[PDB]
Amino acid sequence: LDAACFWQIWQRFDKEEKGYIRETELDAFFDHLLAEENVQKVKEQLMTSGRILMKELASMFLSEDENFLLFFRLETPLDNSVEFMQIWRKYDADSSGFISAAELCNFLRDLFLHHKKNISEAELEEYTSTMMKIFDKNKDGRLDLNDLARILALQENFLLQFKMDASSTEERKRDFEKIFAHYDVSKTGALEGPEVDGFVKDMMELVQPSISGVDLDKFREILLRHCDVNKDGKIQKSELALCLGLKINP
Amino acid sequence: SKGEELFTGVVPILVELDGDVNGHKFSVSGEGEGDATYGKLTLKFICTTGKLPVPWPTLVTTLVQCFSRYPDHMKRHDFFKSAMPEGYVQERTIFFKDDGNYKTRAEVKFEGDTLVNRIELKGIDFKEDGNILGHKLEYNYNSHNVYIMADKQKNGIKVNFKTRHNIEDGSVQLADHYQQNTPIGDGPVLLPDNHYLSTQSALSKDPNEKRDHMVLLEFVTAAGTMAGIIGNLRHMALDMGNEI
Ligand SMILES: [Ca+2]
Ligand SMILES: [Ca+2]
Ligand SMILES: [Ca+2]
Ligand SMILES: [Ca+2]
Repeated sequence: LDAACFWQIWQRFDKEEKGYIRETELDAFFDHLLAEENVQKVKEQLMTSGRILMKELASMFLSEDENFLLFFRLETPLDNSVEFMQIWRKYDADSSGFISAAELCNFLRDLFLHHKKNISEAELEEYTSTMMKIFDKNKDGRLDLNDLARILALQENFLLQFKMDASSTEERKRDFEKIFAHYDVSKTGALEGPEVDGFVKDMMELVQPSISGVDLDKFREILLRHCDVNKDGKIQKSELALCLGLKINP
Repeated sequence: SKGEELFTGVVPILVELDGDVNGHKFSVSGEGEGDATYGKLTLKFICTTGKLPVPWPTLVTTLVQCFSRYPDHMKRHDFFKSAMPEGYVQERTIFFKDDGNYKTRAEVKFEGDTLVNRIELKGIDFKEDGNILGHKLEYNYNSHNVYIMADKQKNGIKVNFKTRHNIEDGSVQLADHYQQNTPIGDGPVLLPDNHYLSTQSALSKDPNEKRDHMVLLEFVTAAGTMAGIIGNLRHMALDMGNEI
């Protein structure tokens, strides 16, 4: 049992990636696993004494590195969608709109290093291969933007909290300023690079399913063509204010 | 506001008008019901004094904007309902291009469980062979916007709009409206930001009615105010998504 084989069994029960199975599904999960698994028996006993989280069962079957790969951000999530795109941009080094195995391997190498974990180059390729098996949904040999979001346990769309009422001039301004401060991580007065990316992603996702990395590139240029008044490729506060109908231009 | 609560289901309506246009006297009654939750109005009007000396379309606006549908994000701008139940006074001058003008005063309020609109209308300076006294307007009606602004001094609103009445030779008769609405009570009311009511009307007949009459159905919605910022975000997203 490698992590990929385990994941594949688990995904037959956790079909909606809830990250748990039901307790009823537990016995039949063990049956799939038993097709030395004798640790299985030990395992049942372990917490047989309403759901069953993946970390619980996985703690008992996968290696310590494999548990790290599967849960290293369910513990410590991202800052926000800007940090997410920063990672995406860094590792899609050819800007393909897709993360390849050679690219994913670099992500894992850097991740292990910075977590202060030593692993051999042969380990790194097994992990690369294992991670690809788990997260490459359409089995096309590449990871899409949402796949990396799932590896990173990307949290909820920040923009969903804002409400249709709250139309007051004061409310719109409070909400503009909160939105702008969120994406302007570097505090420059403008959205640049992944700050743009993160805002595009969150905005587009208000009205359509999770977008691909190729489409993020397309929507990013469409947004710039819409509101980039001085055409410098960054979105100054005043440009976004005007395009969101803010009454007094900052 | 507490007025909103009074418009939650179907509400009966009565209308009474007494008029005099260039000396011709008439009286009109109407009854029906309003359904603000769906912006809908259903009414039937009758001339109780015989033949209507003007065309029915010239009276539509005079013959209850409290039955407009204000979307949830615009409830703070609905003056009409906020003045209920005590009601409001509605005053207008209506100028028909190249012809006469009407001047009206009405009181709109709850009388028991019924919303009642009582009106007095006076028209002067009409040409006898014009489009109005000559009955040359078509029995139909166009869609318009009604622009509403607060009038903070009088603790009401001032309203302006233009209606277009099709004439039988294919041209158009304009009617220019100036409108003031003032609360009857001294309780406080909602003074809105600038906006409009988008209005659509359809005129028809009651198949069993022998008297001179008009059946009117109306659908009205408030609009034109800015929503929460999430609204501009969603709207921009949809637009960016096109063609791509
Ligand atoms: Ca790539
Ligand atoms: Ca794929
Ligand atoms: Ca910035
Ligand atoms: Ca710019």
